[PDB]
Amino acid sequence: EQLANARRDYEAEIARARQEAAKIVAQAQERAKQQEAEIIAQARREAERLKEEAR
Amino acid sequence: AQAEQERIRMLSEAKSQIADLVTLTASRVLGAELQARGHDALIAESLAAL
Repeated sequence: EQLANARRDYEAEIARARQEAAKIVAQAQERAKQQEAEIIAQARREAERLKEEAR
Repeated sequence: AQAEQERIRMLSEAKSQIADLVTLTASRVLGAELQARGHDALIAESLAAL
């Protein structure tokens, strides 16, 4: 019982740590994509502003 | 800032174009005015020191 309990606790903590790490990884990747899209969108607006100023 | 620098350069380039156009117009007009004015005394200017 003690060995099984120790093994179960070790497995549960690792699985919880792995799940949290994956969840953070997915959130960071999605957040990075969102920031890149906004930066990319801002670049297009800057180009349009530059083109209008040139005219 | 890049847009602002572009406007400054664009105005500067426009300034250079205007200066070149004015120079060409002055040259064309200067030729007309000089021909009607005559150039009899130009020789005298060639011996102020030589």
